[PDB]
Amino acid sequence: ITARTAPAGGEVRHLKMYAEKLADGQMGYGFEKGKASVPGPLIEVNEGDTLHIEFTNTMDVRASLHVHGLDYEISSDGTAMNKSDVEPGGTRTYTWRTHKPGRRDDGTWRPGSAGYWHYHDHVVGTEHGTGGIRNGLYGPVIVRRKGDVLPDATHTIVFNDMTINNRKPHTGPDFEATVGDRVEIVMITHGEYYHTFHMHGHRWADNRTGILTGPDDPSRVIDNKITGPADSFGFQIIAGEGVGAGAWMYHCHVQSHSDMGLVGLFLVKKPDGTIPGY
Amino acid sequence: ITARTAPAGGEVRHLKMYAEKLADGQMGYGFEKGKASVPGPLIEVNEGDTLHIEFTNTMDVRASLHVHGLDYEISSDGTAMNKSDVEPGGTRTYTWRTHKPGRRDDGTWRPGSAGYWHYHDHVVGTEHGTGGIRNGLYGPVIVRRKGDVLPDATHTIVFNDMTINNRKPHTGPDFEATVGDRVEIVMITHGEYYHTFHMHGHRWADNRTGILTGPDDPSRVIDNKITGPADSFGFQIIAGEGVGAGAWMYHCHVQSHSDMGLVGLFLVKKPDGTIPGY
Amino acid sequence: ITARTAPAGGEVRHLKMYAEKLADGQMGYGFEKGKASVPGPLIEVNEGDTLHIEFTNTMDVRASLHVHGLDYEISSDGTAMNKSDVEPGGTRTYTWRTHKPGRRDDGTWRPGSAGYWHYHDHVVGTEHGTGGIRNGLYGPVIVRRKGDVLPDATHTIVFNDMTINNRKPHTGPDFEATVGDRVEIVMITHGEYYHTFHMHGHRWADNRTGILTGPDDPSRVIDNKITGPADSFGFQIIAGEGVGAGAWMYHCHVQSHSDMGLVGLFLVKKPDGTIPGY
Ligand SMILES: [Cu+2]
Ligand SMILES: [Cu+2]
Ligand SMILES: [Cu+2]
Ligand SMILES: [Cu+2]
Ligand SMILES: [Cu+2]
Ligand SMILES: [Cu+2]
Ligand SMILES: [Cu+2]
Ligand SMILES: [Cu+2]
Ligand SMILES: [Cu+2]
Ligand SMILES: [Cu+2]
Ligand SMILES: [Cu+2]
Ligand SMILES: [Cu+2]
Ligand SMILES: [O-]
Ligand SMILES: [O-]
Ligand SMILES: [O-]
Repeated sequence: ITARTAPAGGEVRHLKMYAEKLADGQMGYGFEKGKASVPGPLIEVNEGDTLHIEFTNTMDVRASLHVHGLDYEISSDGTAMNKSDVEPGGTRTYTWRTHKPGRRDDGTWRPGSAGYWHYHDHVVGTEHGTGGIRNGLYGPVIVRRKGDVLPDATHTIVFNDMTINNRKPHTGPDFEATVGDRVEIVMITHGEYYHTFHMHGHRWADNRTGILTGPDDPSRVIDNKITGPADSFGFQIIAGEGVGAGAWMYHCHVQSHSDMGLVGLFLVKKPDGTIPGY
Repeated sequence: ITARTAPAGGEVRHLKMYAEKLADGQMGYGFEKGKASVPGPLIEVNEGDTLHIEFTNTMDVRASLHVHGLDYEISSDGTAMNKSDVEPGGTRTYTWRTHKPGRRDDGTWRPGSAGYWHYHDHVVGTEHGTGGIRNGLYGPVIVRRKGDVLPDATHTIVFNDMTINNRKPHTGPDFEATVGDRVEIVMITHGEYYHTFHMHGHRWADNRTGILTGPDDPSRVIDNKITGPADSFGFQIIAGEGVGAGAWMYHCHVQSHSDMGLVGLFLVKKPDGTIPGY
Repeated sequence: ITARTAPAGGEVRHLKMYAEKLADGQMGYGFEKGKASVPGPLIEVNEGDTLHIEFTNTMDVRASLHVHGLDYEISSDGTAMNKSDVEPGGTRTYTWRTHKPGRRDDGTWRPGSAGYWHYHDHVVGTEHGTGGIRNGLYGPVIVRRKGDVLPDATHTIVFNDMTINNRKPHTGPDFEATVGDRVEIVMITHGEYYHTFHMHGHRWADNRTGILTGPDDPSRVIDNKITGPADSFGFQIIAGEGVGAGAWMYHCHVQSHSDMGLVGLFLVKKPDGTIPGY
């Protein structure tokens, strides 16, 4: 492999995070006060890393941080039941741990933490974060395994109820790339409804990484994946591989969803920066 | 492997089953008159076993037994069309067969019967058992392959429309375990609606067993799975592995579903029987 | 393997297709004027083949051809945005390409085009073909990999909203086979709703081909699969394997869907042409 690959993990990382009410009434996570985003900032670690997150809730209501897939003690559950939420103006240190796969004492295989995961609130609105998730308190988490292929760029697409990344319908978001770029997509679904994520002119493997192991990987190759609330998957593609440059549509394939504007553009540019037709 | 493993099948097993109307208007299967349950009793066999079920319908309406995955002749279809239902007060002997995987005469690979399956009624209410399934006429079936890891306990979680195991919302059910227990979950969905099964602090493999074959198994590791009517899957987890004891929530992640009480507790106790915080 | 297997691809194939308004108001694809069908004709190629489709839109509204999975340039996108639709009475030549899997220059594995895909309209009614898909402008595409097992017959089952193959509910369609036949099913879903495809007495692998690679294939074996709009999968079964002849039901397992008539019959006949009971 002549491409960049993820190293071995084991580092102890520290992070500061805030929950902010936005001017339009939404709620977002951020690494800096005044720089929150919906979806929240991407967190990327390696198998074996430990992450300490000093989380500060700047809003006037209780908020929390809850993560999927990664190892965390009950004190970092992010739920009101386990007293793991954060009071208004408060600060709490969450700890997320990751581990590598390996054989157990009984001989069974313990799975690793690697995967395309996500984090979100769990106490805003209801005891399951229905209000916080609706307001935009969600973000992606990537846990890499040693040797995983590293992309050129990563984009996060969240189907939150009837929006993409809490945006107004018919407003994208759109992304750009050049023919040959290794583009990574993190695909998260939240809210009430099922969806189907579809991409024109591109396909991926329905497995952990979206890439086939090799000639023996039996995982199916798809361009349409059904998703429900709290589903998260990801993949890597070569922009324009075997199809060339163009304005390549991605959208939900539930007919009324795409009709109502749950559509975006994957703009794959020629080496001279042009998109065929435009 | 120093853990208990499933032996080779081939035994001819006999079983007696009843369909009972319950005092509250529900309908349940049972191995003994007056001891019906919703969900019905678990049936567990090994690949190659044959199961003869003497089924007695004690109710005042026609009922039947229909199974997924296992081998059965058209006489054991459990449908009115094939005259395989049971009249009120009647008794009928169903036969379920299982087989091991192997190579066919043409060289192709024939799949085995192993998996996490389920049984349910097919004639109460409608010709597809809509009334019987709603009333609680469903239960799990496990078919083990030789060498499959055996658990310490098995729990069945059924998303039947807007209930868990036909229970009133906000009433669980809850389960208990100790840190280190090998807990098996059988997850069945019935009715009208899609769902997403989610577990806090625990994850499994999205394959036949929920366990990874080894370092080569490309199956994805998840903690959130979308399900539809008649879907059935299962997995095994080590209670508290890498996360410790605590009141670990399992729930549907469709936001209104968890808000309306489709939540339960996986109580993982410390060696001294305590749950952190309680 | 003593069964028929797919050869190596690489041929350049030519095809003529029409879009026709039908007398009942539906819309169908066809290889001949006056011989359109819903679902449209099956297109079957091998990995490496190139397909040139001379498509003629005979209807009074704009129509197009859009394919999943296969390689196509932006000029064959089939969308109004990319000026790839066809005017009333017009003719346009689409090009679909396929490729074999292989190792990239960076050492990564490029997936092949093989799979169970489908084609449909993208501009009738809305800019996503909501009207054309509803009217019946959809059909299956099979891309075979060298060595793939060839079936005795292929049947296409499309869950288009609340219909099977745009048929009136309670009208099938039904299929026939003989015990031992190698039957292939192409299963496509379109429209607004999720479904679950279920088959009595038969099961398949949830992978690319529906067949297990061998003793090492970890893919799950199922008889119930959830599907959403634009999902496409397929499989092969031996008719009556381990279960014998009979009228074997296939249906959606969403309870109201089967109750409303989204049911069909897989009639597996004895060597003398009889179905047990009839
Ligand atoms: Cu939760
Ligand atoms: Cu959608
Ligand atoms: Cu498409
Ligand atoms: Cu969650
Ligand atoms: Cu049925
Ligand atoms: Cu639910
Ligand atoms: Cu969670
Ligand atoms: Cu069923
Ligand atoms: Cu499209
Ligand atoms: Cu359906
Ligand atoms: Cu069935
Ligand atoms: Cu499409
Ligand atoms: O959650
Ligand atoms: O069924
Ligand atoms: O599409």
